[PDB]
Amino acid sequence: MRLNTLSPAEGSKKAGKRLGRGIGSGLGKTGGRGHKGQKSRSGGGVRRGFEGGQMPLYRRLPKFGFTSRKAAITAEVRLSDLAKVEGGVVDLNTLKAANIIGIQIEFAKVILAGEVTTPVTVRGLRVTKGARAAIEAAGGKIE
Amino acid sequence: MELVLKDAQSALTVSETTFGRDFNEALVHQVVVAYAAGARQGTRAQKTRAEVTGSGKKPWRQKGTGRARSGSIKSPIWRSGGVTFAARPQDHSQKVNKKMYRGALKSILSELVRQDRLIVVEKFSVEAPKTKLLAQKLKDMALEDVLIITGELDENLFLAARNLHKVDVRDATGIDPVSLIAFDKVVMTADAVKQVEEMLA
Amino acid sequence: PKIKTVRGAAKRFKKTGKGGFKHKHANLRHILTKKATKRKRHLRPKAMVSKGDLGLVIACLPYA
Amino acid sequence: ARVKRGVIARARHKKILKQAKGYYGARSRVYRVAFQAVIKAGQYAYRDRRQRKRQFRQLWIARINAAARQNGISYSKFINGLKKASVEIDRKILADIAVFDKVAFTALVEKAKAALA
RNA sequence: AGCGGCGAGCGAACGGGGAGCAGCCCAGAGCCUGAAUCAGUGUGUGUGUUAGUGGAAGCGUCUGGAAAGGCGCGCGAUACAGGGUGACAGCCCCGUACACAAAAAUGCACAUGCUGUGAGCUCGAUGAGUAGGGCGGGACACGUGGUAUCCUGUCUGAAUAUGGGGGGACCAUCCUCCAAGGCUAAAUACUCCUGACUGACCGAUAGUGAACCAGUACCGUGAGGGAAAGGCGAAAAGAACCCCGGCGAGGGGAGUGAAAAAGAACCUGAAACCGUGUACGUACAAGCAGUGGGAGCACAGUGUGACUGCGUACCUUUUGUAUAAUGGGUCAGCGACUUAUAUUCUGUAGCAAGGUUAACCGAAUAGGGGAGCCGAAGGGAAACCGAGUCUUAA
Repeated sequence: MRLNTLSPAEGSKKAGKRLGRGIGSGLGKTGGRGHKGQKSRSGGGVRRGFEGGQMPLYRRLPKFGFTSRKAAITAEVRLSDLAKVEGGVVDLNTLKAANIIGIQIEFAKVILAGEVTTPVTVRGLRVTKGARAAIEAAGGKIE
Repeated sequence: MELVLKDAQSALTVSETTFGRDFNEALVHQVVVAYAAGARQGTRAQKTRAEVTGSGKKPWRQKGTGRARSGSIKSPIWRSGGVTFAARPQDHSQKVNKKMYRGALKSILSELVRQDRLIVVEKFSVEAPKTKLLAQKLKDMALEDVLIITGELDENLFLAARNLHKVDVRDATGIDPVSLIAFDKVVMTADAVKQVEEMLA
Repeated sequence: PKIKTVRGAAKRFKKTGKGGFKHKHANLRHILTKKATKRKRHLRPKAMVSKGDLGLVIACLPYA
Repeated sequence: ARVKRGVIARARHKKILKQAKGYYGARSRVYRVAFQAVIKAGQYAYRDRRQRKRQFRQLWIARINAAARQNGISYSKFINGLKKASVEIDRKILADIAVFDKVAFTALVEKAKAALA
C-alpha cells in the first residue's frame, strides 16, 4: 500500500473516444460522423424536436391544463415520517422542524406509505382512509 | 483491535472498525487521486484565435490568387496564430463524499497495522526545539522516513522536524490520504490516536 | 448552463409513473359537427406518447 | 503538457525509409513516396506467397512432363498411372528425382506404365 | 411560475442559507446653550513602507579537463526555499531560518490638544404642477394581453394624516406603509502599476506581436499593418608566429583548450537536397519500377541483380477511378472532436429507504454548514382523493 501500488477497480476507467487518429482506432477520417451532411459539420445538427420541417410533435398536439399554485404548497407525509417528528405530535410546523415537508408548505396529507409504529398525534393535517386506519391501529389520535 | 505501544507495552483500545477494516483499494485509490488532483493549481492559459494579437483583415482575397483560401492570420493552421482549443485556468478539484473520505482513512489506518507501519507511542515530545535532538529522537526509535501525528500543539517538536526532509509532524486533524501512505512509519501519540479514532467514528 | 426546457412541450406532455408521457389528443379543437360522436369520444381521454416519439420528447423535457 | 512530436515522428519515418532500401529514386528518400512503396511491397508480398505455391507447382509439373516424355509417357498418364499404383509422392519430389536421379525416375515411370495399362 | 409568430427563445420573484451588517439629516422655532459627534491640522504613541545588518556547519580520497560525483569519515539544522560556482554542494559563495536596524519623509491606526460643523429636551412641521388620469413610448422575466407596478414626451390634474400609496385587471373589507428633499461605511467589481510567491504553464515555428536596441525593420497618403532574428567555451585562453594568395578572400600548419569535426557563417547538427570514393548492375531493351523465383559477381551472412512470373500510385469523392476527376515539388516543424456547465445512460466505488450537501465558516483537500436537491406514490386539467385514482349518474 504505497503510492505506486494503488490501482482503480477494473472497468472503473474507460478510456475515452479519441477521434480522427488513424485507421486502426476505428474513428479516423470522419470521427464517427459519416460523410457529408449537416450532422457531420462542426456545430451542425438540428435543434430538439425538429422533424425535418414537418410540424413537430410538441406543436402538433394541444396544450392542456393549468398549474394549480396549490399543488406547490401541498405535500404528502408518508407513515415512515410519523416517527421522526420529535415529540409524537405531528403538526404542520413540527414536520418542518424535522425537515420532512418544506418551509413554504401550508397543507400536508398523511398517506398510507409505510409502518406507523408509535403512539402519534396528528393535529391539523389531513389523513387518508388507510392512514387513519393505521394510526389508530398503532394507538394514535387524529385531530 | 489492539495497538501495542512503543515501550509501555500497555495496548490502548481502538475500535476495530477504524483500524481493522478490510482494505478497499478502489476506495483508497479514488481518495488518493482526488487529493492529488485537488492539489493542482490549475493556472495556465493559451490564446485562441480571438486572443492572438493581429488584425481581422483577410490576408488575400478569396478567389483569384492561386493560394489556399485564408481569412485570418490568426487561424490555428497558421504559424504564430491561434491554439485551437486553448487552455483556460480550471479547477481540477474532485468531490469526495465524506463517507468515502472517512472510509478511505479507516481503510488506510487498518492497513497500516497490517503491514506494521503504524507504531503508537504515548508521548513523542522533545525538550529543546532543536533538530539535532529529534535527529536522535528516531535513531533509538529506529526511524528514518516517518510521519509524526500528535494531538497537542507542540511547536518545539514542530520546528525540530521542519528541516528533516523525511520527517513530518501533524496535528491529528490534518492527516490525509497521501501522507498516511507516503511515509514508511506512521507514529501516533496516544492522545492523538484517541482523536483520530473519534473523527472516523 | 442549465438545460432550458422546451416550454411549449411542457404544456403538451405530463410525465407518468412508469416514465412515459400523457398527452391530449389532436383533432378535438374545432370543426366538430362533421366528426362522429364515437370518434370524438375516443379523443377525450389522454393517450400515452408512442414508442418512436419518446426519444423526441425526453430530448425536449430534460427536467420532467 | 505540450507535446513536441519531432522525436517519434522521426523514428516512425525512419522505420519506413529503412524498409525502402534499394528502391529507385524518391522511393528510397522521400517519405511520401517510400511509404506507399512499402505498403505496395507488402501487398505484393502477401499476394506472391500465394503465387509462389502455384509457380513452383507449375515448374514441377512442367519438368515431370518433360521427364515423363523422355521415358515415353505424358504427364497425365504418368500421374494417373501413379495413382492407380497407389504411389503417393508429390510433385516437388517427383521433379527433384527427375533432374538428380533419372534412373530413379525411369523406375517410377515403369511402375506407372505397368499399373496403368 | 410565467412570457412567447405560446415559435425560436426569454425567464422571475416569494421564501430559505450566507458575506457584511451603521443609520442619519433638511423642509424649525425654543429652552439648553463645544453636547458626544464627523472632519481638517499639529505634536505624541504603536505600527508598517522607503536604504539595510548579523547569519552555521567538511575534510581526506578515486575517476576526471575541472569535483558539487563515487567510496570513506565527520558536523550544522527554528537554516535540506532557491541560485551560483570547471559535472549533481546542507557544510565554497550568495542566501535562507532566525535575530536585528532609520537621519529623514510618508501609509495606518490610536492618544489627542487646538480649531470648523453641530447634540439633548419641548413642541410644531411631514417635500404639488406632484400622485393619479387621457394619448404615445420605454423599463420591469412579463411582446398590451384580462394586466398590476415604475419611468415620462405630450395634454391635464388631486387629496394635504379625520389624508394618501401598495398588496398583479377591478371593487369591498383589513393588513401594511407614508411618495413628490438629501447623505451614508463594510460585504462587491477591477488591475495600467509595485512587492513577494506559486504552477501536472511555454521552452525560441512554442510562450507576449516582441527571450535579440520590437511596435522595430518594412509596408501604407493615411487610419493602420507588422516581421524575422536565442545558445563558442569552464574561462577569450577568441588562434602569436610560419606558409599559399592580390600587403585579398579562403585555406594548411603552429598554438590555446578536455574538445576547434567548440574558430566566432561557433552546443547537439536530422531530413530533403548535392557531391566524392568503392562493390555490383547497366548501351537489342518497352509500361506504378515492386514482388515471387533467380543465376553470376564482390565482400565478410551482407551488397548488387542479369533473366523471369504476377503486377495500371496514394488520397478524396463516388453507382463506379490507373483513370485523362480532386489534392500534394520535396523535407523538417506546427496543423483538426476540445473546455465549462447542465442532463441522461453504462461502468465503477461509497452509503442505502435513504443518499448528498451549495455558498460560506474554517487550525483549509479535514471538520462544521442539510439551505436545498433527488428518492421512497401516484392518479387527476384542477379542487381533491390516495395504493389507488381518474373517467362517468354509475
